[PDB]
Amino acid sequence: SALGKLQDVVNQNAQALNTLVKQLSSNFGAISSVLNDILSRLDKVEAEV
Amino acid sequence: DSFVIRGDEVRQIAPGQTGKIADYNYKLPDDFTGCVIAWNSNNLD
Repeated sequence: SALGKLQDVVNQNAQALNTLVKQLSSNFGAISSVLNDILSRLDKVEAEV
Repeated sequence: DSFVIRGDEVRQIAPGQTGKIADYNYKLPDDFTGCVIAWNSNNLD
């Protein structure tokens, strides 16, 4: 519990990076979050949207 | 650019499409600037 300040900094860095990576799995309204699905399920005009 | 096609194919005359006319015959680029004009010349037959 003494090193709470440094462990909090390490935890915030790991939490920020894991949040940034987990956001690759999000759709944001898209048909899939896997970019290769979009490029294979749709024609190029709809895929670009 | 001018030609005759069957009426069902006219939907392929647009940028970024796919199908026999758009793939093997007349392809418009994805950033095409222009107008596509068509009419059924059915009285020609």
